[PDB]
Amino acid sequence: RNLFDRVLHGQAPCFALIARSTAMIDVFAGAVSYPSSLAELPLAAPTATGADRQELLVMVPYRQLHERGFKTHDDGAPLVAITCDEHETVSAQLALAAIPDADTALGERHFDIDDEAYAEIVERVITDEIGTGAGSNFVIKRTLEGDLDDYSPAKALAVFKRLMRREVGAYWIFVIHTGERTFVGATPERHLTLHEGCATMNPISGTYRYPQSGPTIDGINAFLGDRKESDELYMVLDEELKMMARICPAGGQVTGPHLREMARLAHTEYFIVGHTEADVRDLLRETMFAPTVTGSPIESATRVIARHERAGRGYYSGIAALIGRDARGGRTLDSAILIRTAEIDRAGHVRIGVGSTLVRHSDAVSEVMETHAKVAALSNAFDPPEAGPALGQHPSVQAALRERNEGIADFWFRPYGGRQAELSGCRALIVDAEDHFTAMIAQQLSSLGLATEVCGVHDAVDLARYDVVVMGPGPGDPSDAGDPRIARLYAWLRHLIDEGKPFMAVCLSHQILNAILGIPLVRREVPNQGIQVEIDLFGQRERVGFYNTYVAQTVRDEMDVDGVGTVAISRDPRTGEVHALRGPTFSSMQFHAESVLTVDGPRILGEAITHAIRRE
Amino acid sequence: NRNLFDRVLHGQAPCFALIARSTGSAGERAMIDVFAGAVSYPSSLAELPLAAPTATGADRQELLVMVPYRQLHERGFKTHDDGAPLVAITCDEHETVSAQLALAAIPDADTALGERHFDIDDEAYAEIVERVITDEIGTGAGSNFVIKRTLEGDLDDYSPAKALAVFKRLMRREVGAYWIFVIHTGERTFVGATPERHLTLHEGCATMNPISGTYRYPQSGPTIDGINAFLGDRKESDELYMVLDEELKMMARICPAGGQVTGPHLREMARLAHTEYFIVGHTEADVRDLLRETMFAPTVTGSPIESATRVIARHERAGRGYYSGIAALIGRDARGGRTLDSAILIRTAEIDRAGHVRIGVGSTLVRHSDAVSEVMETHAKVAALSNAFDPPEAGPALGQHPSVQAALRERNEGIADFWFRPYAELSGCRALIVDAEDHFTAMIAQQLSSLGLATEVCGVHDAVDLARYDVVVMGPGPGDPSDAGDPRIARLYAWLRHLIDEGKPFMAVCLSHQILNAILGIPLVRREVPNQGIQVEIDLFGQRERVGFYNTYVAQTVRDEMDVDGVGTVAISRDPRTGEVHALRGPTFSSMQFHAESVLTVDGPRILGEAITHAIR
Repeated sequence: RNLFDRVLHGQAPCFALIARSTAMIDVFAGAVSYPSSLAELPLAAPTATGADRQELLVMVPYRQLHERGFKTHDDGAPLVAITCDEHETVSAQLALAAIPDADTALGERHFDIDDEAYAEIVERVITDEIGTGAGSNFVIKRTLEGDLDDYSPAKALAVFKRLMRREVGAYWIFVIHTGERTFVGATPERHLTLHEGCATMNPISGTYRYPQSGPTIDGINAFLGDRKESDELYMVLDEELKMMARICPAGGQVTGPHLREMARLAHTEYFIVGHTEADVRDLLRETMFAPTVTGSPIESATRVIARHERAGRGYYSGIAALIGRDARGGRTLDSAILIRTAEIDRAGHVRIGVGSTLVRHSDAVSEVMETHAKVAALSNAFDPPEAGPALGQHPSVQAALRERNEGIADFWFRPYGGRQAELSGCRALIVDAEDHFTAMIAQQLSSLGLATEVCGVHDAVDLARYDVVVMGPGPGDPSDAGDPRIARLYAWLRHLIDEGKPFMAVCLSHQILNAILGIPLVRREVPNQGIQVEIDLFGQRERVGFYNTYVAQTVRDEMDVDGVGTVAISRDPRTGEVHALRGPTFSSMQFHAESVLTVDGPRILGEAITHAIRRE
Repeated sequence: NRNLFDRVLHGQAPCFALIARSTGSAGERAMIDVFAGAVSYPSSLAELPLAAPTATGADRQELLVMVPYRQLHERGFKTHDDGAPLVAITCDEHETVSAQLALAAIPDADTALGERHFDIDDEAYAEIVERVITDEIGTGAGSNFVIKRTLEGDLDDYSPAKALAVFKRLMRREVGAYWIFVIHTGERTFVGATPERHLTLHEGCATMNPISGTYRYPQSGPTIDGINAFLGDRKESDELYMVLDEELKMMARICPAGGQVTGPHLREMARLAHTEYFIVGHTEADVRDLLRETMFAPTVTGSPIESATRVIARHERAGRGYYSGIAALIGRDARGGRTLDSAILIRTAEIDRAGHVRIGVGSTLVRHSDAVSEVMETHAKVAALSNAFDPPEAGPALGQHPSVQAALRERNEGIADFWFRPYAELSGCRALIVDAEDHFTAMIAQQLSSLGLATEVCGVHDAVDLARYDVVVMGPGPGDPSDAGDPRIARLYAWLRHLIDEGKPFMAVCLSHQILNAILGIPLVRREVPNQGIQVEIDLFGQRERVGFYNTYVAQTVRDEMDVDGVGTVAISRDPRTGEVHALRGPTFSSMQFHAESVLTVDGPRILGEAITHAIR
């Protein structure tokens, strides 16, 4: 209404939209005010209007710690109060509906620290401080920076709209505009909460990113089983209880692991609750800065943050605080930790603090790879995540994919137009023993320049037409004369030996050749089922694909055969398994030269044919 | 207009399909194809109702066809024949809506899946799988094989409204799939998000597209290094290459000059990635012959294809219906050339008129496969659809499930109970705490107070009348206990010397306990590794206790006991391995290196109770 639509139209000089899970969103406007200290936050005398109401919104910078005597850096960053003169409530459905979208890009998006220098400072802290007894865990930050096109609050609004749609689950999602600065974020964590004397801190313990299909009751339980990461958790709770004990004299009470569910990720949470009577101003001052964004112990964390960060923190790890009164006049506080948040200028310069929480068991690269990762929430709001090539197109991913093709055949990756010896012009018969690999052998013999016809085992052919015959692969046991297909292969092979026709036999056919020449066939203890093996093929090492269940087996590297003559045997000498024969008019192979698993198959077939055909 | 989609949305299309296809060109506005026409059941692939070829000048779609697994008789291969028919839906109407607008418009529906179970259970399936791995693969029958079981369930008051609802959820969750669809016939509805295409044909050019591997992104995120590690892994080139070889075989029979492989390429999803290869070649065959001769990708049958079919018939007890079959979109380009886009029917529900759901899941088996691993994997595979029927955000809950409540409540088992709780000689009795500047003191105080002690706190350098108190507690604080140079530490020495000299009962803790050690002459050292909030089980004077340590320094001694001038026999509790001292017990006093108060200590209040009690004598 008049506030929201005067906010959006630009006639509100100073404002905030804050959206909370208590679905409505809160809109505020008033005087921007820069108090001298927390003591001087502009708070009226307590009164009861009869309605709940908000008195001011406050941004507490990390500097403010001087108030407690703790060492800091001066960012020039002041204490900021926005009186809530006006406060209206929207419905998020219609509010999102209005959106003045703009080029919400970010020029020169670079880090303060950068991965080489940041890893050094982090290492120094893990080894010189944590490892030295300075403290149990610590939060160390760098700033990502970038420059905004055209600029103005109209841009902060757009980023707020996108944050509202996707990061559904954060504690506060907001845009806050002073005159001299803007803030946009979606913070997951509350700082402190005060309702009728009762104070609440609320640290987040863990995060369960749901897998591809959906969040199961078993995936969540698996995640919750694994209790092998009890580290920071308990130092943080102790440190939180310490903080509560200074604020609530009677103590704190933890209520623990509660599950916080969101569209994509589930958090684990603890609440810590206690009774206090202290002024809000004292509550903030003494509660300056949740252990989860500083360290434990707090003072020492402060000391190490000062003795290892080159910069100030501006408002990173600080507090956005909504101070008010219930309808009965009792004091109220709702407050959120300022992380996952951009601080912007009129000048147009955006800064986002990102921290890493360091324990002794944490190593620097692993967490630096979380510097960019945790930044995904905001990063996907200065230029959304789908406009740009997928990670499948990063040159490294491309390289790794390509490396996969290194061991294997390169013929099949080549386009037709991967054609090119004395073989060019010659003609070959392939006798098909009923294996679909034959078309593949044929395509390869073709590429060497052979015109390559295929018949079946029972066909009548004129051998005189062909320069070579190839006896092919097929199913079955080569010792099984009972199968007429196998019997006919014996006949073929006896004939080709008799006539001295050059030939090449392969898998089954090669086994049958062995049996004919009198080398025994056996069956492997374990069948080969598409393995590449490096073998010694007659003096040259070759990597070839095996699919055989059966194999010829001999102790002999060579033999004279009665009718035939001298046959060279290539075999694994450890097992006697025969890989290839070379005879006077022929050559043979147990392996599939044509498999995707073979290297230089076309050449292997080439060499075999060439040898079979040499005898002229 | 959207006339058709509106018709679908309001229950006014007796036969329709929505199919959301990858094949558009990554344009930056995903489109859903919507179809309506006559359903017919041709008696064979030959007899699919296809016009004589013509060119209308626009690309155009003619038939949508569902080929059941049974259809393998057409190639002479054995199947369990359940008689699922061949379904042809003429594409009389074909419009195109935007997925963004489409999804907004589909209403949600309660699509709970009742009496949900696997037709063959986990124990029976593990047997079948073992038999296949051992008797078939191990024996030479073939390199890999796909064996299937079926998830079954019931939808109350079924109608297309519900299928649309499941389709919508699937569109939200499963972007990356090759086809996401709902196909509705009067007699059956199909809903799925299949990852794999079967075959496509564009200008004479045939493509198959097997998926090789899967990379589940680890919580939290996917990285250029995790992906590259996974790609580098290659420690099981198993079915990958048998599958390619088999795919090249298949292509050779329809593309006479052979296929060419391209890839692998990365196929990305919201939380997972697949590796995929393309295989392409030129064909001239009729689409009817292309389907018949490409009946059933190796990736859902096995290799070699025909023995896979034989093995499947042997070991699956039933038919497959449409599981591992093909949904085919047959059409013509603008010039009249033939077109085919088609998807393998896995990850898909077949719903009947009465609302009975069936979902086939397979396991790919190689020689090194493990039956049990693969049974459990089938539960994983079906989660996508299972959740598209029964979302977690729907079922009021997601963590209020008593199993989740239990696992949450397990975490608090090891740790302190006092701090999770709201607000005896030791009874009424009075204690001073000297605060060495540690925020733990408020906590120690709250614990002493709960034992009934009225507990005042002063600082070092304050002046006090000891007579007012029953015990003095010398508290924790920062610093090196060997460092006299710090005035705070010096004053703690003076306190402790005084309390020993006067014999005032006292209890010293962390820093103060270290200073007590130094006074009594036991040496202090600095640990090789500082304790930084660890719970340790120690032997505290005969009783085992679990306590929280935060110390950087520690006393260390080989002695279990010692006599000292000022007061007599001090008992030392220490780790008998290392000599690190945990506690002292003297005549006038007691002390502890650990934080009885920490959230990391088990029965803290009792432990300090026992210490105070002992100090007083």
